[PDB]
Amino acid sequence: RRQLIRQLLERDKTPLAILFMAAVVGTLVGLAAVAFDKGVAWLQNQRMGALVHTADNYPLLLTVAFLCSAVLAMFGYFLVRKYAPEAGGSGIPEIEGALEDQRPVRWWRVLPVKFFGGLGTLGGGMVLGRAGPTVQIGGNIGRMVLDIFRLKGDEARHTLLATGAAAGLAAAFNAPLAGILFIIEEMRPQFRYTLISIKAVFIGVIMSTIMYRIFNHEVALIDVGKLSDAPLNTLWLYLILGIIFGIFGPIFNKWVLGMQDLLHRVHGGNITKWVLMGGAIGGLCGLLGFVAPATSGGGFNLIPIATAGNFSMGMLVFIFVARVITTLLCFSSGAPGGIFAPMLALGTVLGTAFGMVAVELFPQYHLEAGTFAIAGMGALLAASIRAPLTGIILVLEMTDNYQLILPMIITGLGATLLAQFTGGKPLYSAILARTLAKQEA
Amino acid sequence: RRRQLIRQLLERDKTPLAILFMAAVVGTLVGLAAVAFDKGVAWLQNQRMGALVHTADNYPLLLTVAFLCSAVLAMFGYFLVRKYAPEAGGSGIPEIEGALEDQRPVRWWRVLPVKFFGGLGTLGGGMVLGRAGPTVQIGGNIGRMVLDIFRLKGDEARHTLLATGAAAGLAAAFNAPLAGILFIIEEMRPQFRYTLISIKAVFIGVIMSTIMYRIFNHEVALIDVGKLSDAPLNTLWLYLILGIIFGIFGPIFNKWVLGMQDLLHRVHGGNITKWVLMGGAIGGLCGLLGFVAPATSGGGFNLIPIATAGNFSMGMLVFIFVARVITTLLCFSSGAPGGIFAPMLALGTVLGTAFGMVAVELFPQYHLEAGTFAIAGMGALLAASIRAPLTGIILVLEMTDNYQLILPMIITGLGATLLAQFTGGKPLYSAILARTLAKQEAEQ
Repeated sequence: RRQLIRQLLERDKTPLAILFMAAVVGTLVGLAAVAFDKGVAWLQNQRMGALVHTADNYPLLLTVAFLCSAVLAMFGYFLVRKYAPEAGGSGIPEIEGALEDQRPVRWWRVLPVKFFGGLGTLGGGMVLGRAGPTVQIGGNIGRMVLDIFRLKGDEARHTLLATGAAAGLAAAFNAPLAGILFIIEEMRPQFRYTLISIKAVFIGVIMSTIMYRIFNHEVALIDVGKLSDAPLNTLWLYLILGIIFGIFGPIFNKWVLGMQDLLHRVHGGNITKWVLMGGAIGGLCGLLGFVAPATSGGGFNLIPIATAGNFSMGMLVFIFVARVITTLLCFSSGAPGGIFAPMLALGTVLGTAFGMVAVELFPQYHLEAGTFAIAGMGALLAASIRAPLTGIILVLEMTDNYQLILPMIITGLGATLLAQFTGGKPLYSAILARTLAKQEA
Repeated sequence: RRRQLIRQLLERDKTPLAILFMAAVVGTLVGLAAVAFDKGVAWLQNQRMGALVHTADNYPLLLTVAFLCSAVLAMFGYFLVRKYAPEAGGSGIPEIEGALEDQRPVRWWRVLPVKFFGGLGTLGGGMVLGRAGPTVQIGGNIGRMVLDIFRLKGDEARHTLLATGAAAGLAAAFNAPLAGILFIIEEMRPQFRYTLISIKAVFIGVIMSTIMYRIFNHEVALIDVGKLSDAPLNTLWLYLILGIIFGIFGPIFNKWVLGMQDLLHRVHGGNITKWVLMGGAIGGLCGLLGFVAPATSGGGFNLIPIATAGNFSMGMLVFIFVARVITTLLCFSSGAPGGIFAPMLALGTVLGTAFGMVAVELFPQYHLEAGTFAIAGMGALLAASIRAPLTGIILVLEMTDNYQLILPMIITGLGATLLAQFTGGKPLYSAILARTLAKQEAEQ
């Protein structure tokens, strides 16, 4: 007891050196994030101009569309397989491992690998997000200054590694709160105590977000507008949607896991078969990005369009199925790039679908399908990743429809609850487990 | 420990179904309890206002029933605590924070009626105290109650249901679900070791509690500030400065609330009669001040939209601040059942607006709106004194709904916490639990 009375009076006294270093980590992760974003944009831009250069010969234009992405994909898979294999896929499981001191942070390798590697896969127009990449990059950034300035202690190692990962998500979504929440709900060691200074994570998230604001102000990633409210007697519809995501989550979770295996056979581990396959998948996305751009790319483009209800039911069913396919294909191939953001697009689409059915069945509720999209936007994040609080706060930060907080929380729970009751597991912890097991086998 | 991890990771987030169900029950009860408490405080505040109309001619007689009506209700509040549940005085958050460390008991059979009816007098009498603390402690005891009744066993169920109760309590007191859940994971839970508090279950309780509050209190917001203006990047440095100002004031305010507890303890020495009488004096003063200068008494929620809108003068802002600091310390450091959480929102809003006003005149090139500095500083005392910025920031965001000010709010909040640390300040809630834990061994 007297230990506590001594501990309480000493509470929240983070070492000033940690606080200062947190500020520099966040700043670097910020600029890094901004540069990554501007980079991906530029390559997506040139590819678009290349199709204009040949905007008459359809079979030819269908080729440079394929090749330009196929090449950039290959350059991505290659940079990973050759210099940093831990820089493939998401990057979040790896950093989550780092916090458990069960994986290494080879920043001298992963930073240029993840940055330029993702720069090719993303810039090529594959179904992957900036989320994971920037989170991993940020963690390595944090590890970098730790080494350079030679800060010692478990606290400094865990903290700077955390403020880096947090500041990374924040700069990739312009979502400060969501970044901080990710670390304390998901990223940090889930089964034991740790010395991660929250105050320091904050200092990093600010500076990172600030940097992002210096370069990307005036425009939002997702503008949905201010939608209608949700009557109390309409809330049960949100629980049902949550239950639908709740059973689909685990199923989607097996698919991403299983497809990693099936795609691993195609190359067996060989750097050449793999990279070549990467160009096949990546090249497919560049082609799909011209013949049906809704089935390829980040997916952020069709969120506002879905929410406004500008899609038909068929197009929604199409976009969903098509994106499930191209998401598994891209992420379970080992390419540098996350699944986080493309699940936002997947959730938004499924929600709008549910909302549309809801509108016709209940004209007495005066429904707007867009409200079920916003509820379901972070529902796949809740059912598959199993971090609902972060997903809910994230969507709130991006869509700014706070008057829908109750639907968003209820759908989010109905996902997480049924995800558990159907044997699903946190994807990020299921991957780190898969990786930690192949390590001791 | 690699192999335990692969085992643990695959077993992650599988909260026992019994705990998940009971979380829903706890939340619902905490909701109804909160709603009842709110409706009760309103009714008594209402009757007192009607009594002043009954004698709205004789000012000296008017100034008396204004005193007595609050003095009586205060005494009835101080009395219910001292006689039946001494741990139900003051905030209530330090005590529940103690419960999660298993260092304090949860005597729900006593505190529930004591805190409910006791605070119902102090708040309903119009003292400068909040629903926050009371509902949080009440909620925690509600949680412990169903734990005992249904005889759930295990550290996990104890800590969890005790936590979903405290969370659903803050949520129903502010109509702030996110802020309630965040409070548990940023502040409430044991800060120095591991614990088995299912977040998913805290959520289930927070939902149900907030839903219950929504059944009875829809259509109206506690704080309507409207959609203010945005904040340019070149204006951000002003928010860090405001944060630093709160940063040095927090710890100072922290000493005052602590020290005033001591100074007021001498006036009664521990005696139930001197204390209750002194409670009537303080409580009666608030009922009087509630008629002659209602801005210096009461919960304070009323003058937040007024301050933000810029409808006060700099003099009135200076008056309201000093006066409310005085009546806040007087009410909370007296041991009355009622928190300091909400009155610190009012104090923060006023100080922010004050800063905003000076900021507007000094910089017309920024095209400033003083209300943006109020919203920034609204959860800043919460950040500098309580040292839970993330909760305060999200809380204010939930109440004021001005998300386009998230950066100023975060930055001011940090400057508070950073300078609160660097000036030797301590978390108020932890500094009270320590004072209580120490006295519990001092008399041994």
